[PDB]
Amino acid sequence: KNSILFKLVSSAGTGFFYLAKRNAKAEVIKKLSLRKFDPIINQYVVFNEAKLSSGKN
Amino acid sequence: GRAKPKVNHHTPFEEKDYSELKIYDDERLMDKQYKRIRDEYQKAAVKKEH
Amino acid sequence: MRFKNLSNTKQVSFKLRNFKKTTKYRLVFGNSMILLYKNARFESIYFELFRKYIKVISKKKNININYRNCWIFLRMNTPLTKKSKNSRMGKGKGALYRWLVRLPKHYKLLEFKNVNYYRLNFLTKKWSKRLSLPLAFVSKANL
Amino acid sequence: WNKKGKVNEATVQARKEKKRLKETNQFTGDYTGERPPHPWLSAKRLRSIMTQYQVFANKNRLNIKVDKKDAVEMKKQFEEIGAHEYYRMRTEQIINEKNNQVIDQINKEIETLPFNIYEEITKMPKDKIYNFNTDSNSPYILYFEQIARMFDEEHLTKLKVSQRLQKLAEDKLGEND
RNA sequence: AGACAGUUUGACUGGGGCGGUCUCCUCCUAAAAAGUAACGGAGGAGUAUAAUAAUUUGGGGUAUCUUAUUUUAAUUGAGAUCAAUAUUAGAAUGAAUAUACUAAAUUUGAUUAGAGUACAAACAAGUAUUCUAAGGAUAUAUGUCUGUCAUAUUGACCCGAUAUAAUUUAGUAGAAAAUAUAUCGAUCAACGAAUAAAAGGUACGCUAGGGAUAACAGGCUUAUGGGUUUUGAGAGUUCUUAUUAAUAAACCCGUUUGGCACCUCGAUGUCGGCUCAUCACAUCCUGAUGGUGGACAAUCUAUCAAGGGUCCGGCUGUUCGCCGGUUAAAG
RNA sequence: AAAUAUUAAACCCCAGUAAACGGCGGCCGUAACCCUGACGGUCCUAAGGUAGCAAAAUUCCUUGGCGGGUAAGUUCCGUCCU
RNA sequence: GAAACCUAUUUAAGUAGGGUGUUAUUUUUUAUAAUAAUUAGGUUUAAAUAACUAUAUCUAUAAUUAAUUUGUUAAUUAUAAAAUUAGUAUAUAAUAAUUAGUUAUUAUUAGAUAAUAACCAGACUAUUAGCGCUAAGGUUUAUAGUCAAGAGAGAAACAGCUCAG
Ligand SMILES: [Mg+2]
Ligand SMILES: [Mg+2]
Ligand SMILES: [Mg+2]
Ligand SMILES: [Mg+2]
Ligand SMILES: [Mg+2]
Ligand SMILES: [Mg+2]
Ligand SMILES: [Mg+2]
Ligand SMILES: [Mg+2]
Ligand SMILES: [Mg+2]
Ligand SMILES: [Mg+2]
Ligand SMILES: [Mg+2]
Ligand SMILES: [Mg+2]
Ligand SMILES: [Mg+2]
Ligand SMILES: [Mg+2]
Ligand SMILES: [Mg+2]
Ligand SMILES: [Mg+2]
Ligand SMILES: [Mg+2]
Ligand SMILES: [Mg+2]
Ligand SMILES: [Mg+2]
Ligand SMILES: [Mg+2]
Ligand SMILES: [Mg+2]
Ligand SMILES: [Mg+2]
Ligand SMILES: [Mg+2]
Ligand SMILES: [Mg+2]
Ligand SMILES: [Mg+2]
Ligand SMILES: [Mg+2]
Ligand SMILES: [Mg+2]
Ligand SMILES: [Mg+2]
Ligand SMILES: [Mg+2]
Ligand SMILES: [Mg+2]
Ligand SMILES: [Mg+2]
Ligand SMILES: [Mg+2]
Ligand SMILES: [Mg+2]
Ligand SMILES: [Mg+2]
Ligand SMILES: [Mg+2]
Ligand SMILES: [Mg+2]
Ligand SMILES: [Mg+2]
Ligand SMILES: [Mg+2]
Ligand SMILES: [Mg+2]
Ligand SMILES: [Mg+2]
Ligand SMILES: [Mg+2]
Ligand SMILES: [Mg+2]
Ligand SMILES: [Mg+2]
Ligand SMILES: [Mg+2]
Ligand SMILES: [Mg+2]
Ligand SMILES: [Mg+2]
Ligand SMILES: [Mg+2]
Ligand SMILES: [Mg+2]
Ligand SMILES: [Mg+2]
Ligand SMILES: [Mg+2]
Ligand SMILES: [Mg+2]
Ligand SMILES: [Mg+2]
Ligand SMILES: [Mg+2]
Ligand SMILES: [Mg+2]
Ligand SMILES: [Mg+2]
Ligand SMILES: [Mg+2]
Ligand SMILES: [Mg+2]
Ligand SMILES: [Mg+2]
Ligand SMILES: [Mg+2]
Ligand SMILES: [Mg+2]
Ligand SMILES: [Mg+2]
Ligand SMILES: [Mg+2]
Ligand SMILES: [Mg+2]
Ligand SMILES: [Mg+2]
Ligand SMILES: [Mg+2]
Ligand SMILES: [Mg+2]
Ligand SMILES: [Mg+2]
Ligand SMILES: [Mg+2]
Ligand SMILES: [Mg+2]
Repeated sequence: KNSILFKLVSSAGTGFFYLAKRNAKAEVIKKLSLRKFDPIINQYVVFNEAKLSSGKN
Repeated sequence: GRAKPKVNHHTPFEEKDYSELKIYDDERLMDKQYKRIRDEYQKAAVKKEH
Repeated sequence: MRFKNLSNTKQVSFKLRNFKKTTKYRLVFGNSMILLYKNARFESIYFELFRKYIKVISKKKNININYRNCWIFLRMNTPLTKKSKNSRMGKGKGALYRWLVRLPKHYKLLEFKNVNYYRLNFLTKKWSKRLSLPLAFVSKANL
Repeated sequence: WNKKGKVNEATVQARKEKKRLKETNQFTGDYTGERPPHPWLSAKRLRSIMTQYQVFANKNRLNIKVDKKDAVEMKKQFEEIGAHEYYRMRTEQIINEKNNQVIDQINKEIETLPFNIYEEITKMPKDKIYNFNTDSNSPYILYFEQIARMFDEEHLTKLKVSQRLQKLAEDKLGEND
């Protein structure tokens, strides 16, 4: 398989987020960060990369 | 690019006549056993429409 | 079948339960010819039996000809698979034991250029008696 | 009667080798057959170039402003300096026309020759037509002591001198000077 | 601690079992609408990717061949040629050439919400996208963009979980907890998934059903098998047909090995031997005759012919078969 | 409410047990002839079927080969050993 | 007055929904058949040939080899343009009839909705294909018809063929 997920969180403390993929075996230096829409604010803001959980049992 | 425009050599009465000769041959290669059973009723109607 | 990779690939072709075709015969290269007169599965041994007897006609010692006598265009087309003896039906298709040529009705088996009219009529009659097929011989003379 | 042409494997590999090599580079080092340069150049002297060329690429119109007073004078200066030059430049355009006519007259007449010499002139060796070597007569040499003193600055002469050591380092025309 | 117990121990299938398969994609089959099965033929999928995506801009049109060039080509110039090739992320088909390939500048539309039609379609599921609103990119925009040329690139519901645009009543107020918007976890691959949780033997065997389903036998078929007929490689002193016969070919028979699974599954059957028989002729002897490389004899071959006849014994469970001995012959 | 520290039998590791079960090799070349292989190497194994018997109630090819008995014996006796 | 078809199923002799049947209701045709016009298609056609497998010829121009009959004689090669032929399940630029969709006309008489049952083992023949000895009353699909659920007359006698309902 060789893929991993991660969620993109807002600079604001809304907790809204999107998803994305990257391969596990790469050696990326640059974490992602993008300008996207937080409907809670009705405005674009800078999103940044973060960790995603998993399912336990 | 061998392609060159098509030609209707054969006149129309050939292709009619060619389709007819194509039957007279295949009718000769038949089995006689199939041929009389076909030709036993297939005649009678003609004598019975006439 | 598939002509791409003949030897490499394993080949299968549908038996054609009723296949009939007629192709209007006409001479192109030469004067006289032999032509088939019935749809048929033309084997190879139907040719190799009377292969020498054509060489004795078309080719002779100490005689040189520039142009060409015979034009052949025969190639194999049908694998003709089969099952073993004690095998039930189903469980796949049979395996090979031969190859053949499926020919149409009016097929130029041979095309000749200035070859003895008197021998080919003596040949094709014996040809057709071994094979029990209807075959014909044609020359530009009679036409 | 002509049919389509099939592909050569040469065009195949070039299409593929690039994609292997867009990431990598062929210029980086002795991967390419590369001799080292004239040893007058040094690791520190390239950094002297890089560190200051890094500065020049980072310049823009927004790192800089200019006073209008400096600007308005810059018109009349470079306008009239150019006006003298348009007079100069447009002469060369007129000059080169008449020069090329002279070439056209003779090329008509070169046909009007005997068989022997007409071969050579058409079939000259390119080595003779390919002479781009310098001479004692070069207007950078002939006028060097004059031109060294006519400028307003030594720097603008240093623009020339440092320029040559590069070109001398390229063609390897400098050695242990 | 099978010491003891309660239970499971898939299905399809040309009998069943062993083996193989079980979902999804593309063509042939498929018979010019769509659809169309089979343990029919073949190949593939369980991904990739933050640039391989979005808007603008530039470049040679690509490809095949020849040739010349300050020996150089971002992708040089010229000429001819190409039932659209080159390619278009991977299988196959289909299509595009404003494709595709390549260089570059700005950038995240691979954003949020709500209404609705059409195709397809048992159901559920799946598909394409216009219209309305907010908030952005591109930059003449006048306009274009709601992931990739397309089709596969996966999984229901329950339970549970992290972040949260919203609400709350087990007396009241809070905690707890439930639900809601966004979202994550399965080769549950027997892929509509019966459970979180599952293998075998029965020659000690039982019951209910079935000729819906097998072994002997009948019936259909006759590749195979046996025999007739035509042709005649090659032997026969010469010489195709005294004798012999490869190969190729046209029909017959229903005695072998088998294919199918129509009758019988609601008391029976298997080979062999004793006794008892009957029929065919494609005849082993006897009887008639032609031919002969037939001197006589003995013999070989073919035709007509079913009147009567056609062995005992040793070994073996044995038909058969080898052996001993015989006979007009031991069909 | 959660976590760390303390620890029993049992399980793992280790040891023992073969009139318990169970298991018991191959390759290369070598001697006045190929073949034969005492021997010598070669690789591996926990160890390499030792004694003895052997077409057996154990043998697929098999009515195995030779001999005995019988006018003649797929069974029987004796005997050899993939 | 049917069905033995599709789709799912620890399901295959079971069951469920669609489809077909009956009844009832309604100022009720979204219908069936026949004729004609009309649209796309890419089986078939084909002295067609783009592809694959194989293949027969022609030629400007530019050259070769041997020999003392080297101011001759003789034998030969390559090539732009031109250019043939056969075959195929998974080959077609192009291109039939019929079927199918829509519209109109005529004629029949149903359609829609609701309440609800049975069926979901099929057989043969004609045409057509796939496995099979293009063998089988064989086996699996498609388009009609008949048995099924249907007597009478003809096929010597005959569930499936003809006439007929
Ligand atoms: Mg138990
Ligand atoms: Mg237990
Ligand atoms: Mg119970
Ligand atoms: Mg079963
Ligand atoms: Mg079976
Ligand atoms: Mg169709
Ligand atoms: Mg067809
Ligand atoms: Mg079906
Ligand atoms: Mg697979
Ligand atoms: Mg692309
Ligand atoms: Mg462009
Ligand atoms: Mg060009
Ligand atoms: Mg793709
Ligand atoms: Mg492709
Ligand atoms: Mg999204
Ligand atoms: Mg519809
Ligand atoms: Mg739905
Ligand atoms: Mg999709
Ligand atoms: Mg898009
Ligand atoms: Mg559940
Ligand atoms: Mg209470
Ligand atoms: Mg309360
Ligand atoms: Mg489950
Ligand atoms: Mg299931
Ligand atoms: Mg299922
Ligand atoms: Mg489904
Ligand atoms: Mg017992
Ligand atoms: Mg019973
Ligand atoms: Mg039987
Ligand atoms: Mg028969
Ligand atoms: Mg036979
Ligand atoms: Mg002889
Ligand atoms: Mg002979
Ligand atoms: Mg039955
Ligand atoms: Mg019976
Ligand atoms: Mg019973
Ligand atoms: Mg009874
Ligand atoms: Mg007789
Ligand atoms: Mg008798
Ligand atoms: Mg008498
Ligand atoms: Mg005795
Ligand atoms: Mg006895
Ligand atoms: Mg005897
Ligand atoms: Mg022991
Ligand atoms: Mg021993
Ligand atoms: Mg013995
Ligand atoms: Mg003995
Ligand atoms: Mg003994
Ligand atoms: Mg009625
Ligand atoms: Mg039906
Ligand atoms: Mg199930
Ligand atoms: Mg049942
Ligand atoms: Mg229903
Ligand atoms: Mg209904
Ligand atoms: Mg087409
Ligand atoms: Mg043609
Ligand atoms: Mg040419
Ligand atoms: Mg043809
Ligand atoms: Mg076709
Ligand atoms: Mg059923
Ligand atoms: Mg059924
Ligand atoms: Mg059926
Ligand atoms: Mg059936
Ligand atoms: Mg049949
Ligand atoms: Mg049947
Ligand atoms: Mg059946
Ligand atoms: Mg009746
Ligand atoms: Mg009757
Ligand atoms: Mg009728």
